[PDB]
Amino acid sequence: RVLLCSAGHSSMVVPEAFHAVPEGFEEVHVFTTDSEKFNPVVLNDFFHSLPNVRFSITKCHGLADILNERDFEFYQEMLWQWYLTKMPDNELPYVCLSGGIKSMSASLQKAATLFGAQSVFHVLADNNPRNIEEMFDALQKGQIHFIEMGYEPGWAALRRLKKILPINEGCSRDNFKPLISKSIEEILSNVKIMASDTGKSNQLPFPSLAILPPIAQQWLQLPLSANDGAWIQNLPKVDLHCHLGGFATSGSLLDQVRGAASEPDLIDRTFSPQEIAGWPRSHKSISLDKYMELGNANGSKLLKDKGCLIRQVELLYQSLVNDNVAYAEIRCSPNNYADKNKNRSAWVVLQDINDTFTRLITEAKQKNQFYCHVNLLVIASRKFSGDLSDISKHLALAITAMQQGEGVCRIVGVDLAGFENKETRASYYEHDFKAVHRCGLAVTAHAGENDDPEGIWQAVYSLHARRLGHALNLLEAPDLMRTVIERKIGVEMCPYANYQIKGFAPMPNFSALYPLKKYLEAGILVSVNTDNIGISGANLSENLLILADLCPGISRMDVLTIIRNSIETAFISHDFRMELLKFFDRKIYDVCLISIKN
Amino acid sequence: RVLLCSAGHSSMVVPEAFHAVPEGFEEVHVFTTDSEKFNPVVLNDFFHSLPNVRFSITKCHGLADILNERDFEFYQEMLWQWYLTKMPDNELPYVCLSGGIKSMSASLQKAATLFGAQSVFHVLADNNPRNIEEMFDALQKGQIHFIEMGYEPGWAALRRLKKILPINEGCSRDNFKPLISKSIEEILSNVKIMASDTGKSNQLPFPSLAILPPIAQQWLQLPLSANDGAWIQNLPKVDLHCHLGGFATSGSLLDQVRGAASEPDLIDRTFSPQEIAGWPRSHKSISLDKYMELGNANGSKLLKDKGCLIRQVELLYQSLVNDNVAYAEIRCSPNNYADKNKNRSAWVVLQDINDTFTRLITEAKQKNQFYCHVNLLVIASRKFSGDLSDISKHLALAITAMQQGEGVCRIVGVDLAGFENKETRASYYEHDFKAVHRCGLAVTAHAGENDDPEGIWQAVYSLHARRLGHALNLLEAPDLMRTVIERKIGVEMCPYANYQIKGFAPMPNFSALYPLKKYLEAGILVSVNTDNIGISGANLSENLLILADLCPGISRMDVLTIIRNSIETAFISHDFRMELLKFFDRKIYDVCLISIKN
Ligand SMILES: Nc1ncnc2c1ncn2[C@@H]1O[C@H](COP(=O)(O)OP(=O)(O)OP(=O)(O)O)[C@@H](O)[C@H]1O
Ligand SMILES: [Mg+2]
Ligand SMILES: [Mg+2]
Repeated sequence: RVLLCSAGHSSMVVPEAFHAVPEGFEEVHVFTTDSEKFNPVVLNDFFHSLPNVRFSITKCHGLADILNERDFEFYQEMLWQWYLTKMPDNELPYVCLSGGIKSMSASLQKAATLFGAQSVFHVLADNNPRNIEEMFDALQKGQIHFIEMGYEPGWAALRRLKKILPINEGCSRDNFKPLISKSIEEILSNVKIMASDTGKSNQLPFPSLAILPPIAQQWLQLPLSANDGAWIQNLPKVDLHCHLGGFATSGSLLDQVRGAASEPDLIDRTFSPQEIAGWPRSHKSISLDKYMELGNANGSKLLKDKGCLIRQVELLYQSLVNDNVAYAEIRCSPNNYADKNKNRSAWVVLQDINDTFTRLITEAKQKNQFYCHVNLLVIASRKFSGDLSDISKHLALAITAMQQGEGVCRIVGVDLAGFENKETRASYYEHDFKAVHRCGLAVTAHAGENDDPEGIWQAVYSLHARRLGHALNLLEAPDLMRTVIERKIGVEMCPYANYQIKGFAPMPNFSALYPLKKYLEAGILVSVNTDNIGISGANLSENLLILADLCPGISRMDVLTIIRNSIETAFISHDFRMELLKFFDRKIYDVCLISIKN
Repeated sequence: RVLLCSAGHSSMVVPEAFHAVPEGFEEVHVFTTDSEKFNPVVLNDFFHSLPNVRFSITKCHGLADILNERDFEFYQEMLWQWYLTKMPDNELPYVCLSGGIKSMSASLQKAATLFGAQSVFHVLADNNPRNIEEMFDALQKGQIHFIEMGYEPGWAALRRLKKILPINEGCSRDNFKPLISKSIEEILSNVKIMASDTGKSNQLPFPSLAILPPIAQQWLQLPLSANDGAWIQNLPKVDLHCHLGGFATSGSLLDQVRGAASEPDLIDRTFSPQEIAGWPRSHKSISLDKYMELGNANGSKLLKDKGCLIRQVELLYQSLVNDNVAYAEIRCSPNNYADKNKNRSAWVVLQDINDTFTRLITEAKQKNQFYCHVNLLVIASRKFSGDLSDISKHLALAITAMQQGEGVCRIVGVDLAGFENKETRASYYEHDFKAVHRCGLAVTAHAGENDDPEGIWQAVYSLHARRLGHALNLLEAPDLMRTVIERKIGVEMCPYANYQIKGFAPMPNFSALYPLKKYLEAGILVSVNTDNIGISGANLSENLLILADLCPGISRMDVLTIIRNSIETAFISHDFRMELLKFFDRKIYDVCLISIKN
């Protein structure tokens, strides 16, 4: 509860507004011009008499009184800036309007009904009290009257103007910028456009809260450029497809990963796979083989031990948060890491992963920073010949993992990734999953890179795979594209991974074109991902950069729709999805409103 | 244009406010308190010097000034009533803040923010002239300053309160109603702000309402009331479960369809369904047997004639347009309305209905009226008394209807409607249902109405149904809640039809509460429909307004979210979905702008 009062030619109004409410206030603040008439001694001593409250006095430097239009507009801009500095973070402040002449009174009333105000009230006393003792006398006999003129919600989105700038470190006339007046022209232009052009007012879908300035709107509509890296780096993102076993494979990451191991040297730390010339912008297409062997230094060869796994998890989480990713899912193979002779089963590995992830998430949240929620995916790897029954084990593991009850990070679904082939098509294992759906799990599938459209159709219609993987050649089966679109089955795409595997973006002697633009035009729910960040040497931001020249003709609104698809085709509960919706909307609004300025 | 100005002690404010418009001003009206300090003689003479300017003086009878709360809201009542009396018919008024103490200043500036003013402004004089001789030179030397804070459109449509609420110039507040309607909106807005739930609002659909005035945004967050029925006769709606045969069951409509028959000897005018007291708000639950015995007057036995069918479909289209519905899906049974005696095959009947709907669409669109797009769904009933072979027939017909292609009205899916006594849970009809999905047709389901919610699982999975019918008892299956919510499977339900067949609150002896609020909170995609309009005797608007009694506390955001879900779950092309959303957003924005009290 913060009291805001405009100080004009009367001083007792501040105490009147303070002890107006019978319960009182824990915060009182006043704003005034450069009028030398006002003496702060009385208000200062009155505040000192109740130190439990906080008193701040704001003086409009450079102007003691209003003389012209320029003076009034400068005073109004200073008042607006001071007001936006005094917004309580969660609730709204109380405001008293009994101080000043009609001019600043009307200005503060308009500012209050603009940015909101918890309660707007006037104070008036018949006796016109002068001496403090008869403030208290008037309270005892009740000649001071408090009138409330309603409670307006205010403009919800305008409040956020704050970020644009709390204070410009003592703004001066030579460099004064009426930016909140630019917010006013923004809202005025938005309303006028809505009420003027019926055709333009027709075309407002997009991700919600599209009341941005028209300059910002057509900037977003402008095709995205390769120089927008900082924008998307500041823009929160979502990663629905990331592999745990391919984070630290090149650079200095492996040294830090090996630097902490429950074991001390039973780990080949020197030998590394040979590096491929040029990365991640290799101009020569390579297909598999060289991909995983580049990451052979990581994976089953490295995270068999405990502390190295914890170090890898911590570094992956730090990399995720450092890229402003708000939410992501990690694909990890428990049986690929379990060690029986060390009494480390797959269940123990998954429990350790869950514990470290939830501990890190809770620690990040408790500090009120930007914390990245993470859910886990277990991969039923198709290792072909070796011990078919192990696949069943993985399913059981999934069914027994999410049932652990408590935790903020939870096993959310299973995966069908592995050695894709005609024989290894999704119709082969169709008899096993009839139970995994019965327990409320979610199922994805990896097909389309090499499998036929029949395999994709079977995966969609037999396993009820709520998502897909890669699937770069749906254009040859329009019926398959149709049935994917109408069922709202999201498709996870890894731009850099396919760019390495295949050839597009004026690749040398490669005339194939990426289907992302056509995919988004047709309405498929593409979610841009990273697959193996360490192997591909690129995070989400670099994928979105390369999306510019990989699919020429993509605007920033396409990126926003891709983000919405990513946060829409992720297995999460409805309430959590709603909170994520709200937070993402707020963050995108803030980031675009701050990026337009420069 | 009309100028409204208020003055207190000062009297020289009005003529200075007159020179605000350089071109001149045509009518000016002034409201002031009963204070005798204000001198009307000088203003009267100044306005008689300009005979072309209409002058009217209004005084706050019985209130010299304000010295307490009661006087303040008394003056608020007088000022708001005089204001609403002084709106011009189409043009927003001009208002100035030059005269009066903070009380009236705040009052009329809040009024301008609420009712909307073309130009709110301020006039201040450096040399504060008191007579005409001084302010001539004061304006000629530029000392008088015309402060302005820009356009204040406010709520564009907040004037029907003049008509709905009668104007009473001569009265008191001690007498009665001061703002009443204004009191209602202020208290309800405040109460909503104390109790606001983005959780049930963050879900703000149709992003254009993010530009609605702040006084309007929370207005829809209030719980719905029956008096808002007129309003829900204005929003474009969607009706998906609307059987064709049940449109005409009684009234003059049955006479009209009977009279269009080519031969009147074979028309069974004899039968007359019995009436039930309190229809449509039945006082007792009615079983399914009596339910379709009530509709036995019409149906196939009366629609066999071609002209009868044509008249029926034309009247259904006309009534559907009368309900302001924009998109609809009609469930029809072709084989039911086919007689082989006159070479009237079922495919011919379907072609006739499709061509009639296409012709109506083209005729409505040519006149640029509010046409209603309609699609069709064949009905694959349970095929009572055995003889399931016809099932295949229907499905085959649907496929051949889908591939016709050209036109506006199309066949987008099939239906599974009928008795549950056969225990038709997917596998009973799964022997041949696999091929439908390959063709790309949609498939709904009407199951679980009275039996154990177990075959619903198979209907969701084995049938791959994209929508469900009724399933009111879905609450007691959390394992089914989680799947149906995560699968985004929509559910259609008709409040009037379910209330009639099963009985619900606030009926005595019926303790069952309608699960719509819980369903919406859980995040389900729920679509309110009408089933059979003629059977229920209530269009979609009545079905929507009955929710206030059926589910207390339902907000207008809930109705808008219901409409959004109905748009989402409809079986349509993706581009058609964007176009429908594009039209719906603008229509809903206009309806909400001109919504208040109608
Ligand atoms: N689901 C979420 N995911 C990530 N962060 C969240 C989530 N929910 C809340 N937060 C955090 O709540 C905090 C609220 O911050 P606040 O409302 O004060 O806005 P801000 O400080 O101006 O900018 P910022 O959002 O960067 O903190 C955010 O920092 C955000 O990181
Ligand atoms: Mg992968
Ligand atoms: Mg039905």
